[PDB]
Amino acid sequence: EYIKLKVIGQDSSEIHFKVKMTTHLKKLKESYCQRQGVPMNSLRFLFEGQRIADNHTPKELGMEEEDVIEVYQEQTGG
Amino acid sequence: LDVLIVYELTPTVEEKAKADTLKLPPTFFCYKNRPDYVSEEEEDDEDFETAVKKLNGKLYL
Amino acid sequence: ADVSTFLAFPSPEKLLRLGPKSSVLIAQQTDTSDPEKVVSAFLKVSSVFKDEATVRMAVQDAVDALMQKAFNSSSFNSNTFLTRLLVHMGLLKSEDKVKAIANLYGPLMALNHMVQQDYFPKALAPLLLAFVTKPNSALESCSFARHSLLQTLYKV
Amino acid sequence: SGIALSRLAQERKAWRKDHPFGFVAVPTKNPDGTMNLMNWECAIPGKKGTPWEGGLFKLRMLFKDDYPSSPPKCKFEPPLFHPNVYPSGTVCLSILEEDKDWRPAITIKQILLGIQELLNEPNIQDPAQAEAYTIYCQNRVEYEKRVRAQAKKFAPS
Repeated sequence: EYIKLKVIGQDSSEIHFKVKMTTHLKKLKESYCQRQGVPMNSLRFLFEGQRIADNHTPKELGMEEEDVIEVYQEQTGG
Repeated sequence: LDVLIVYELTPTVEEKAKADTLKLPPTFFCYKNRPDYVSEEEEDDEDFETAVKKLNGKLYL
Repeated sequence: ADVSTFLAFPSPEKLLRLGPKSSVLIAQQTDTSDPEKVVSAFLKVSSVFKDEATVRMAVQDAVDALMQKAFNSSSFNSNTFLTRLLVHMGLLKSEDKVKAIANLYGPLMALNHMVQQDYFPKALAPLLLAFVTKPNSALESCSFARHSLLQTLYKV
Repeated sequence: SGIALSRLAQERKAWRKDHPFGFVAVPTKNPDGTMNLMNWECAIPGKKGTPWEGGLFKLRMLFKDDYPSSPPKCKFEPPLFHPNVYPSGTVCLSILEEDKDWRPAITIKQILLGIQELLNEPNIQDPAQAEAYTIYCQNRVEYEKRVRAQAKKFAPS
């Protein structure tokens, strides 16, 4: 029903979350962006290499306990 | 509650001062505090050529 | 001397007044081993383009003499020419910082002609096609010339 | 002068302890054999599961004296086929531009992971080279073929 996730930045920042196994993962992203004080669209969140959809759920991604989410600065080539 | 923050990695006063001086992320030196850390590892002579060599052609976990 | 004056301050009148030797003179004056310099000359010449038959021919003949000399050189890298041309037309970004020219009508009509000539290396056509198709505001101000060039390029 | 050398020395110390697997970042040597912290040689693996997979792409990272205020200049050596890399090899990425998303808190590690991410996620609206743009847009299958050939060419010995 409930797991702990570690959200790790490439800047070495780390926040852990208690998250409901059935929840929409955008809530995690909102909370994280809320805490860091940056817009939601400025960050990208990955799990096992893949982007996390706002409607994705820890269940649907097969997230186990103490699994890691990696977060990256949004960027574009030029 | 659906999601709850239970932890935030925060640097010590010393680590934060060191990072701030270099304009580094405030948690940059936190790798130094954890069970895994041995220590310096004082002498760095390695070059690019040998570092690539030490890969042994293995790019992925 | 007047040829030098033409290149510094291009007008269709000065181009014409150089006479029937204008084409050869402009080509000779230009260092056709240097893609940047060739682009510069190509843009100066095509900047005076008009639909009027006499100016149209003078511009096309000068482009031909210039580009035939450039493309037939061993030391001329035609890919670098295309890149720098697209850069100077504001169609492609550059590490160095350049002034895109404001009006592309002349360059586009000259390209229309250049691209049909036997001297024109055909492997460049896809690149030109890609960048003339790509949305650009300056190209939109020249939509008729742009359209003509695209049609021509599709047949190359 | 400036914090550049102090910081670069710290980033190097940290890199040796903690760095992403399969990546290389090392300061170059001056001719006399001493370490040059202002110029690093790096290598970026292509992402597993992409046409870039298996390639190890060498990159030069050039720091000015005002680093971290200014980003390093990053250049693939040799130049790579990719829409956002200049013919010179210079990489264009928003987080590498001072007028853009560069911030002093961005580190070498973060830069390398960013460039890795860029490999398979080009911005085709704003290409740095005509060649890779044209092939990408005209023939995507040919584009992926060129990428795979290039990854093979740079596969580590």
